[PDB]
Amino acid sequence: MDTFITRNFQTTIIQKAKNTMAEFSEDPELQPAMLFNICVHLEVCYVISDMNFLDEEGKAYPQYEVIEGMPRTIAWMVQRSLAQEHGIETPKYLADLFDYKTKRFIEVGITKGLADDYFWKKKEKLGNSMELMIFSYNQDYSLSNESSLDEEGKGRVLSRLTELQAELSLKNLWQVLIGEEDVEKGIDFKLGQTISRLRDISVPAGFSNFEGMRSYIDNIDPKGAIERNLARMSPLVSVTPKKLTWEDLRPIGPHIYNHELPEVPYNAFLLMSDELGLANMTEGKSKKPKTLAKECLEKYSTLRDQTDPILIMKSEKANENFLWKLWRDCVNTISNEEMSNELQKTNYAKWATGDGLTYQKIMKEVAIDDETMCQEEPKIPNKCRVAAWVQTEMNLLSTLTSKRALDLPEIGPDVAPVEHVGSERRKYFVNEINYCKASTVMMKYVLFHTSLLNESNASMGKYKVIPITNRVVNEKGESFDMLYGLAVKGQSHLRGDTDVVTVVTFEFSSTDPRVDSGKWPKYTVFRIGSLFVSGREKSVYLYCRVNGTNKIQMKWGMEARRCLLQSMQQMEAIVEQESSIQGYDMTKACFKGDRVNSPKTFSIGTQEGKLVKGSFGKALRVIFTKCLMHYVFGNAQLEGFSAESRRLLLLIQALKDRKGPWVFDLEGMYSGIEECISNNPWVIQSAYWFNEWLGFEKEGSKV
Amino acid sequence: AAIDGGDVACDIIRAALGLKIRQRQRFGRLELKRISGRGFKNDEEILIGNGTIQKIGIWDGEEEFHVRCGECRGILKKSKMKLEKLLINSAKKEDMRDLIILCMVFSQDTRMFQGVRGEINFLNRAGQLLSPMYQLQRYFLNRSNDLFDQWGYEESPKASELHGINESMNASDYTLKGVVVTRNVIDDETEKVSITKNLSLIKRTGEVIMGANDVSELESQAQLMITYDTPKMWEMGTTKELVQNTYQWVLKNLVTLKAQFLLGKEDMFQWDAFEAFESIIPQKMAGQYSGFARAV
Amino acid sequence: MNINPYFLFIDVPIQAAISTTFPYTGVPPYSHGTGTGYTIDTVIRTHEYSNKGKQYISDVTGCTMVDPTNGPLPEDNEPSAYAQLDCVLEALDRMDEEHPGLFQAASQNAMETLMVTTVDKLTQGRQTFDWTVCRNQPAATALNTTITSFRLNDLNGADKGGLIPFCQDIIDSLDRPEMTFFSVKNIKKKLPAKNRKGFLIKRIPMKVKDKITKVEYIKRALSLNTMRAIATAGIQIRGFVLVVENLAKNICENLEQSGLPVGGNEKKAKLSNAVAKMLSNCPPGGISMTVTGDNTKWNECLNPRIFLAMTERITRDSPIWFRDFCSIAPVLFSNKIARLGKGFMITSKTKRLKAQIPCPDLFSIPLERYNEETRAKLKKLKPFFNEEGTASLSPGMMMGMFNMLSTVLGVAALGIKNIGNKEYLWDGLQSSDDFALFVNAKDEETCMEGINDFYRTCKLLGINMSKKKSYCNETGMFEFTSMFYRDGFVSNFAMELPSFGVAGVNESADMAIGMTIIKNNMINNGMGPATAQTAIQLFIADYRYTYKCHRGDSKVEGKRMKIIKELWENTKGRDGLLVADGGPNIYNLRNLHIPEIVLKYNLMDPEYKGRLLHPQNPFVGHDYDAVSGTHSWRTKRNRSILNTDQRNMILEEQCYAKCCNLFEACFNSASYRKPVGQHSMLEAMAHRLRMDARLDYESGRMSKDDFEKAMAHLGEIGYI
Repeated sequence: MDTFITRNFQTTIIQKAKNTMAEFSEDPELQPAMLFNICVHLEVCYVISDMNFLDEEGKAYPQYEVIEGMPRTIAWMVQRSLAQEHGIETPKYLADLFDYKTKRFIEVGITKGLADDYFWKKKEKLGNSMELMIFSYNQDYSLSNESSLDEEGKGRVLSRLTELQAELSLKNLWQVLIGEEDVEKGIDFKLGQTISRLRDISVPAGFSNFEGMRSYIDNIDPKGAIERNLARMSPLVSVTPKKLTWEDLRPIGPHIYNHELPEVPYNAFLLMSDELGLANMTEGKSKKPKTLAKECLEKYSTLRDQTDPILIMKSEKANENFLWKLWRDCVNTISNEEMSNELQKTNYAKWATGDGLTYQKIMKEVAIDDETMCQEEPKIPNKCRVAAWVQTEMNLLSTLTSKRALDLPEIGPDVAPVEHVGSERRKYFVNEINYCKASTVMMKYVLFHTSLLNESNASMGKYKVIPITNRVVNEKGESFDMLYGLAVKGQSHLRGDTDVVTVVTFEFSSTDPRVDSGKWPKYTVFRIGSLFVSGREKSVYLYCRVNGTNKIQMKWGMEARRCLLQSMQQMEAIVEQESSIQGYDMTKACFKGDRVNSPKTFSIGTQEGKLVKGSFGKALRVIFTKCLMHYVFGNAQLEGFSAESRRLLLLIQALKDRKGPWVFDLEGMYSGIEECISNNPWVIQSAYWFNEWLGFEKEGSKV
Repeated sequence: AAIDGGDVACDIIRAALGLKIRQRQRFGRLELKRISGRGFKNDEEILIGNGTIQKIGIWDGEEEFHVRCGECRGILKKSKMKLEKLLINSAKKEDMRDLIILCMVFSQDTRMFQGVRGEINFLNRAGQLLSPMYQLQRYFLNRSNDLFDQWGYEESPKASELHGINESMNASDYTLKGVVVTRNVIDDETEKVSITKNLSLIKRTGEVIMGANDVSELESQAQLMITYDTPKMWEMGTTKELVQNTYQWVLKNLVTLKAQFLLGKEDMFQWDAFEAFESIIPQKMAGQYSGFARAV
Repeated sequence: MNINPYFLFIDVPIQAAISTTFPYTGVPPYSHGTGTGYTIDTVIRTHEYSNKGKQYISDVTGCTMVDPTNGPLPEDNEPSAYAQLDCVLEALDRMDEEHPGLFQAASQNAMETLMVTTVDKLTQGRQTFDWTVCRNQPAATALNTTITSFRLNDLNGADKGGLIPFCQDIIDSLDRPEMTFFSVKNIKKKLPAKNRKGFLIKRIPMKVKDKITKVEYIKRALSLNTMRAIATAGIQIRGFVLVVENLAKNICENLEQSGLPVGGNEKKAKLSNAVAKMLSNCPPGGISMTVTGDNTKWNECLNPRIFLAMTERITRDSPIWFRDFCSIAPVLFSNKIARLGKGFMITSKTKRLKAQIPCPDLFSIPLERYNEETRAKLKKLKPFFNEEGTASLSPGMMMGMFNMLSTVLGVAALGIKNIGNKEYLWDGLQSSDDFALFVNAKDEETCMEGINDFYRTCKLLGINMSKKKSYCNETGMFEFTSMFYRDGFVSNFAMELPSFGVAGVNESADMAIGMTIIKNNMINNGMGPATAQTAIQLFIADYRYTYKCHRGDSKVEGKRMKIIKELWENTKGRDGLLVADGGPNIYNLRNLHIPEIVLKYNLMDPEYKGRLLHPQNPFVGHDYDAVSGTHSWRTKRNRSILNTDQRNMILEEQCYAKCCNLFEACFNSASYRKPVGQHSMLEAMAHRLRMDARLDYESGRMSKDDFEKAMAHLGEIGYI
């Protein structure tokens, strides 16, 4: 088909048809029949307007103005100008040709059958406001006015179309030739009574029927209406511009400094800085989690065989006995021989997670009749002050440990300079954050959530024991299989994915909770035994906690591995900005330093109230830890606070660059930000750090 | 030797090996052939638009050059801070784009100096600061609109074959001052040149004809499977290829390695192959790796 | 050393520092619950900002209607939905004059596209509210159900194929006195199931016919159901909104101010070009200011009547039928009825009980039994509530349904460029929710006077600028749709990142889809080389985990890994093996658009090439780019219930349970001894009993008498 199009027509005609039809906002390839029709129509109208010419008085020796082919905007404005200059009605459809003699717009068309019916239906479509000439492949012609075209033009057009018709059937193209009326089948659209009434009752105040609105829109000249409306508008409608200044900015959410409010609890799913993995060196083979947990407990047999618990702390509502018996059942199941990791002593599991205390649903009619059934008030989040453990979390998760848990596959050889730059950036990033404790915590988190999601494949009405395991590698190359504790997941009879399935997790730790009583108001902790590392006894506690999460939360935890890409993108944006200051890449220079440049240093934190600098590696580690904490501590409060602190930070930046920022309703922004600082540890610590950094910027801007 | 090919790197290698090369000055992609006039070199400080001062050896005196770059030809007139007149022929747009931009940079026109906005601290592959002229060359090659706007335009000559050109090499009455097109194409034999430590070609009288910074950075893959023997350059290949090559070298001469090892000296851990192999070893653990290997 | 991450901002510009703060461009799982309470609050707020308008009673749907257009102008900075028609018409006139021949061309193109389009286009969409069952269903299923109901009601628009006949039949169906349709009804179960009693209860659906009066169907069609979109619209509205949005997109494409449908680095080019253009024509010695404005309650203030006025003004010179077709959508929206969702939940702690109150019975209980906020919300919503658990909602836009028209209105607001012929000129960009405004004047005082005039003007058009989320600064640094621009540098706030796991089609298809997703992320969202390479690494890891196709030279063990290791041992061209076969990955930035088969063809083993690309292999049998080989297999996709009538009538007879019980013993005594493959279960039983009798006699469990007795009975069966 397309070959016929490019062979039977000149390149200019094909290009004009293609660019005029591509404005339909659709694929021009899969439907080329209309392309052929439009090309033939363009050729016909071009031929029609190449033989007859006019003069100062109208000597026949141009007379035809071509509107099709040109851009629709230019064509429409030209048609409107012609109609205005000639004092004639403008056709509602874009006429394909205009005549200077008759002072009327005209249309052309191509068909396959008799042209009389086509002409009559086109007349019905356009009424009598436009003239037409029509030709058909089967030697038929129709003209509204016999004084429109001469014999030469009609004969040439007829010969061309007859030749095209004859040639089409030679390559089996006439069979697939679509007609012309199909593209304009729908021209009748009559509204029913109901829809007409709905339209009539949907007009702005001041009109009775939609006819009045239509006439008002099509007739009235509203020039100058905006000024008239604005003149009488009250002066009270003002943005109230206010130039911003350094002193205008104030600390956000000072209540967090109120010592009366309680400390923020530790609501993260898994222990991050207090983890304790029972290392068990392995060759490197992959084994089922149950076998790994069994071997790890066998190595530390003393902890496994602990039956008398030395309770150290208790939650407000949880029962220590039930949790301990559930943990004993979990370890018994882990240490058995059956392949399945399914609990068989469902008693304590059922009675420990409060799975039997759920209310029973009754028919709505009884509730309506009943008077004691009333909606319960929403438990709005409490308000808490600064929690000192978030600072320790951030400090420790950014340190370099002796083990790494990242092993990514390989990539093809790098050739292009951009590939070399990307590979260098990746090398520096991984080298910097390979052993960072945040990476290991992130891997544990994602692996545990993946296992939780997998266990929900077919087991939904049964309790499943899942060990919190991890695969780690050290500098020497020997790889270990760490076990961080266990967790039993309950049943979710409902098939919904956003339905909480209660899971209770027992994680080992080496930190005595009594040191920070406010850090664990939600944990039940025992003391199982004592490990020896360098001949010295260090205690081991078992933090037992009930929790509730849904399948979508499992998916979120699984995707929590995106913190790596997030941190890499942030570092790459920093490097791209540094390189954009210059004209060349700044990766090695800002990491290691070249002859011209020096190793870039970033302000990391505070030491005894004084600023401290550090290498770009420390900044990368802090960025990764911040991203991981943001993902782990994520709730609606955190995202809202970040979204509003965006605006506050942008205003501060504008202030720094001496751009003279102006604020309209500053207190509105401050209220929007403070609306989200209620109980999230990450949000509260972010507010504290923002206040500290704002103070530092204020005190440093006076120099 | 057989092929009279290459642009710059081939000439440098030929001179290093002591072969016959063509005689023509180069300023990167732009090769020059002085036809008339002479000038002297004087070192002094100049002010750039961005507002920094750096010493430069400028050439003062009337000079006429047979400027060429790629396929397009032309002639250049150069004096102190002024681009008197420049004539070019018809070719691919980017060809004369590079030719004319390099002509601006080489003419040392004060307008070109004032046409710098950003920092020009560009580094080379070796990590050494580029010469100021090459720094401006690279900056303007990456930044062409700024210089073209800063230069200023004028009316084109009324000659039939002479017409102007815009920033995008579009013929127009407004043409870059001293720049014109011409349909009268100008027509486009070997000597020996000495070389120095820094891979810079210096003629018999001592003028520099081709530096080490004129090598085009256009990386590409050879159409033929070239082979090399020296291990000093194995680092260019991927890590697996480097390991394969070094282990092949170790294995093939294994008898000599064993014989020297049995002697117990330390000269057998410093072979060129081992120096090439060391590159792929991480710096932090390299010392421990070597210590453990020596101990075992 | 207490870390302080914010200190990074000291050494880095904040625009770069906060780059990619949110890894997710979609929706989190912990967002405030969007249930009945949220939709009630939304309708309350929509009616609150327009309560000074004209309140009346619809004579068609019999619901309360509020019309704020041409209402009193605001006397306070609070959000207002009172948009004067004259100001909107004048703004459209100014836009048309500035861009001559734009409205006519856009309307012509939209009408031509509508003429050439087909009903199937409606199937490309998110969840759609099906009215026959009154739920949320896929677009294809909703369209099919609507077509079937129309056919039952003597409406055959889909038969003609065109979209115009379909919409004509929709508006005609809006006129039938009684509408009959199909619906799905669930009935409990009594069929056996082995848990501990061979008996289980479940729900089985059946198709039934239901009729609804005219008013009921009218209300149902206008209903907006709720599942950051807040609600979805049925099929009766989809075609008209599609046409109107196509028109608005045609207009916007040629509007330099419009920020849509730009995508990719073109967005950065538009941003930088706008900044440069505004700075270039700044008055000599004047000041240029930039506002990163935001709009509060954007869709809770725009009125469908104003959109109707805009559509009428745009299509002022167009065929009357097309004008009506364009107008059918705004009028449908002006009568939209919201559905409040599931309902509330009330509990009694003393008796440990809870119950769910559905929307129709929202007011069936005293308001004192609801908490304070719900009590107040119901008290305020009482006037705009219907007895059928739906709320009348004339104003508002319930998030994005006329985003293109919203952008057109914003561009119209930005096109005035002056009020009172003062010494300020404004312009900027806007994409359907957010606008960046650049104003050039002499001094900052005049710039702020111009900003105030623009604020008042947009108030007159119903657009409410956010004073609590907007700021102004010297031009050169600003934000536009989560894209920070700063003196040439450009950064992103939230970037979508590849999700864990493979696409979910097959080995080669999954690899191709992953690579093309990475390429598209690089092209559009601006992912750096290092980030893209790390994404490639992560995708390869996930792919290998999912398909158990680790490297052939690895030391992992698996059912497929033994054959992979053998192939790796037997193969010479180990660089040519595909990743799915444990080969080495070679993908990188330069070759992210080349299928791996094409990449590795030159290195593949010719025998391996023949085996992999065998023209007739049993796996392949009968967007993205890949190669059709033995790795393009298809997974079994056959589930659910077919032969519904026969199975239902069999299960409803009686004796099915006895047949199952007899089947269970014999065919579960062994794990698998079933001559499956369409064998009649009676035939399989006959064969099984014959073999059991043979084995019993051979081992001596039965005497010859029992043997012969069994063979006679089996002789009567017919398979012996």
